[PDB]
Amino acid sequence: ARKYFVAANWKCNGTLESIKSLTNSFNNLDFDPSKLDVVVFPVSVHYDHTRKLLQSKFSTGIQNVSKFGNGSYTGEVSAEIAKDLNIEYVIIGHSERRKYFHETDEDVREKLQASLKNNLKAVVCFGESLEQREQNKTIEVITKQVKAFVDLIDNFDNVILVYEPVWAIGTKTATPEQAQLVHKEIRKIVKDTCGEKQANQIRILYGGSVNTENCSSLIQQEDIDGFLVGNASLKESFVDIIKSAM
Amino acid sequence: ARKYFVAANWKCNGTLESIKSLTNSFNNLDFDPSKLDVVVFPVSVHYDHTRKLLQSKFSTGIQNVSKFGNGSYTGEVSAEIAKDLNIEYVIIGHSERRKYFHETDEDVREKLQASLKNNLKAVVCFGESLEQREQNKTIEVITKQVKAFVDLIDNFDNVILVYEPVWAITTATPEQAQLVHKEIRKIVKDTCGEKQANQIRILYGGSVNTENCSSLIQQEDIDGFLVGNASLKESFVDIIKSAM
Repeated sequence: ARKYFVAANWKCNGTLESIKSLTNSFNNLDFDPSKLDVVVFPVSVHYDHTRKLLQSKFSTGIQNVSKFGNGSYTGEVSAEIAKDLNIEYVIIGHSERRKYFHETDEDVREKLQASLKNNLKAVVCFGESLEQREQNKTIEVITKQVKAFVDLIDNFDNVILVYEPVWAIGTKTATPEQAQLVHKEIRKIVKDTCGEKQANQIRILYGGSVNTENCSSLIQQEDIDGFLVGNASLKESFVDIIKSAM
Repeated sequence: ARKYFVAANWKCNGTLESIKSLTNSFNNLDFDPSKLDVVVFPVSVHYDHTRKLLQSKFSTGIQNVSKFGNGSYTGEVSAEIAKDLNIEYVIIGHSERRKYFHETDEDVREKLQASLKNNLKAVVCFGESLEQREQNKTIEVITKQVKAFVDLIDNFDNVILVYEPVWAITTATPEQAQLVHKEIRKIVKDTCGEKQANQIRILYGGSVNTENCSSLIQQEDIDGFLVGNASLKESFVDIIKSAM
């Protein structure tokens, strides 16, 4: 049914040289992009270098997008600009942006609306805190977070959800069964808010700590459709993680 | 004599095509980079395109930089990364970032620090609100904003100040701007020394266009500008000329 989706969030890391080396390793993997989505999210200033280096079987995107259009928004990258550059994907709502940059559910909603308007595909992150989990609020928190934006989705292939177990960020970690349980609940939320067919198509990624050791166990879960990978994505062995989804 | 510095803040504007024509027009202007600094600040994803297209007489920079180093800061660009790419300049503390993204004085201080640590050159922005101006607090506010970071400056060619009359963003007269600029230079002198204060460029960051640019730059203490909408136009070259 669902096409699996493996994403590398490089976060704020890299040099021109490190990228050349890593993309080179990545290019050695022969996968079929018609069957699997594999997306790399470099730093904005690294995007051109990275895109040029990566073979086109690899999709590419950026780690954040403006909630505003073009105009007087110094330091921001608009969805129109991304579209002009053929930047395919954007990450929205990463826990780090919510933490450091005070991004809200409202910002996430705006960014999503902007991205969709400009025919961008969106990878939208959410998840609950340790305290929220301790107080048994996980479902309540996620439901609010999803409902913040979910009504905007028209094409359920073009928005991809990520569950971040923010409570884990260390410490840690969710068992694969524990993630699966959350992913199943997220899909129910989509089903009841959007519709069953829609909930059945949408990809839901695990956004916790993923590595060569746990990826197979994670992808095997019924409602886990892929991953947004952090530190492990900075390593040549990331290809092994992609392989788990092949 | 201070070397004049004219900057294009493209803000969140451009396409590959528009930049291609705009840079070509700019390239037609014959100027000597040893006599003035002309810096272009494209959107981040436009940096390589712009840098390639612009001839070397033009300097380039980015519109913001992280206060954090490399690491788990999704969506940020580190000073280290900018250094690796030989991105020469960064803008810090622009009023838009203060307004929309809640950037503080402390943020500005940390951003400057990261930049200097990484041998980037910094164009640092500040200025008072309408309420602050109406309340006759302009000096108190400016002194506070400047003293937030000014002590960090280790080379007075490499950090450039910009006064943004945010109050007027809905202008300042050139005479009004000149008085603020002089006041800024006096704060720098008070904190950094006289020779240092004489050396540092202080730019006007209010609305600049081909009409008003000469009137501003000819003021004793206004050393150039950080230019907005006008910098998106082929006639931006006429603004540069006011500094030539």
